[PDB]
Amino acid sequence: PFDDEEPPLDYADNILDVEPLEAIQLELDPEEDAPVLDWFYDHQPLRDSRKYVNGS
Amino acid sequence: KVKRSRKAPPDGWELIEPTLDELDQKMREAETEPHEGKRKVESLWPIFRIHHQKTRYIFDLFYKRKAISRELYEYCIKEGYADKNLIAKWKKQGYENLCCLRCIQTRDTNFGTNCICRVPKSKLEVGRIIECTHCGCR
Amino acid sequence: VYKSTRSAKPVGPEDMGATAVYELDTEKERDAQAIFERSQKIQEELRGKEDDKIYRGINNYQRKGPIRAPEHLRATVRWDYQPDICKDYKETGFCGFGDSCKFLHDRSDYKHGWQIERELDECFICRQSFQNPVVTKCRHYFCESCALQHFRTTPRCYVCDQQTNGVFNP
Amino acid sequence: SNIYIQEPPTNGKVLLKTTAGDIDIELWSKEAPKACRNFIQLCLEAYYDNTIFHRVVPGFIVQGGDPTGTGSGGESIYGAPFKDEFHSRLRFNRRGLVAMANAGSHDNGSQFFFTLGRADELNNKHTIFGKVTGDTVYNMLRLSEVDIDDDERPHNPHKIKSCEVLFNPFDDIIP
RNA sequence: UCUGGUUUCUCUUCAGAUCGCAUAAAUCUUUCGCCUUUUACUAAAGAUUUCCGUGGAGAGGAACAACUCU
RNA sequence: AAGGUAUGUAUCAAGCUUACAAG
Ligand SMILES: [Mg+2]
Ligand SMILES: [Zn+2]
Ligand SMILES: [Zn+2]
Ligand SMILES: [Zn+2]
Ligand SMILES: [Zn+2]
Repeated sequence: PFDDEEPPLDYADNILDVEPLEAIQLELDPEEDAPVLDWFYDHQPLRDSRKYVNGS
Repeated sequence: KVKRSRKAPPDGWELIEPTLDELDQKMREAETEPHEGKRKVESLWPIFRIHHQKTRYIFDLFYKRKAISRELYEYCIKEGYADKNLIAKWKKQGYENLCCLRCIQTRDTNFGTNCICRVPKSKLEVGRIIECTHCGCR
Repeated sequence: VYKSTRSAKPVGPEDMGATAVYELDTEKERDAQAIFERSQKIQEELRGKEDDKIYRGINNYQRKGPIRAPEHLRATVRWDYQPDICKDYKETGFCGFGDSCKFLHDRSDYKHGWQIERELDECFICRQSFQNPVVTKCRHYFCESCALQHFRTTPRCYVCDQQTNGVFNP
Repeated sequence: SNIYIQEPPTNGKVLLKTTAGDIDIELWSKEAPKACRNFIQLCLEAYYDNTIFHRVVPGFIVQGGDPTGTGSGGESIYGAPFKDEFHSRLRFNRRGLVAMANAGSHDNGSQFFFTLGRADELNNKHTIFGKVTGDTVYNMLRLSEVDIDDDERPHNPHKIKSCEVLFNPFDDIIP
């Protein structure tokens, strides 16, 4: 997706302040997907919550 | 600018946002400018300097002044506008005018010691105007 | 003067070419894979029909062929600079391998591509004013009285000692 | 395809009507913010009306934005001259590029220039802030007439008769 | 009334377990298969390693640790 | 990929190398 003789794009002045577009993110509704709703699309989903996961 | 928490952040973020926008613009200028003339490692002192002043602005704005609440303070840390680590070394007793975390790492140094930025100037020898080679000065 | 369309939308594609399509061959609906697919399909639909002779087309009387290119891939191109030329038969006229030599047997020393690239980047006797500049037999224009005094010196010329033979002209 | 546009996308366009025709310069506002703010601010002031193109090096550049017409008069909307804003994907590889004109250090004013060809000697020396939308690059190739009379400045240089702002990002007022 | 500790970071050996609810590459020894010779190879067996990871253990802190299991 | 367009000498810079011991 990039031509030759083009140095690979320099992440400071090129896409640092560019916001990303949108992820895939299938929309979950409440009243059926109520438990998983707060955390289901999160990098590690339950990470800082001692009730459901080990720890960090 | 990337915010990475989709939060619509709490209050009062609107009164620190022009300040933090100014510090980010100065950090882009202190990140982008060339390295000719600036010798080898004095061209990387200013990013530690402005990182220090950004973390210190949120530091004395929260613990000292008690203007910002706890939630927005934890927000500014968890986004990236502060160190989680360097305020934890600012809270400890003997050192809260600290330069940055490289003068505490005792195995960055070859002799197993802390850098001469972290020496009480009153009890060093009188005239030597040494600047720390890592962090920038004392 | 080319008048502009005067709209604020910029000049080119929105994706900035990130779906560039490689459309250098026959397009998808007219491609020979699609014609084969049409023939396959219509031979599948007419099966209970037995020679109703409505003819349908050439092929359909009863994915190989020219194969379709991936539209989403520019091919990585090099230059094959290294020519296959017998160095011998180019500069001598004799290869010891005869016609068994694996190279070309060419004798043309036309330039290569890279060579074209790296050229592509780059009076007078008395030394006075001409006081009657006057001539002799053989083009010798001298000043007049100065060449008379020259004849008083030597009867032949000054430029190449040619025989003036008394002849002196303007 | 295989052609690869190879430069960042634009935002904000200014149509600019000189006596050689209409030129629609579209700006890299994000990639060079202070210079594009300067240029739309001055075009919004109508600073550049009756300003001539006082230097043509045909094949290399054509300069403008001097309302005194000698090659030194430029007054930014910052008061002092401002900083150069380079970018690794904005280089002088082609015609149609528009760049502020510098005299050494961070000295950028109103005086800007079009390119007319390849200008690799100017890389990391001038702030590219806009390209020219095609079918109107020929109107600024009208600006390169071999009439130069000197090393610069031909007989009747083209003057900027108006300057529109077809799209205005980052809110402003004139003076 | 007294008893009183989960996280996170580094080391410390033991691993006998689907250490891994899946699964790489190498070396050697033989049989294959393409083969002209050699590395690139083939696809089966045997025995070995490397590598990406994990399990239980001693120690040092720091992280609310004083909330309180006990 | 090698197996073919040889290699072996004599003068002329950047590449790379320490930025040192020193009356
Ligand atoms: Mg052999
Ligand atoms: Zn310090
Ligand atoms: Zn420091
Ligand atoms: Zn120091
Ligand atoms: Zn031959």
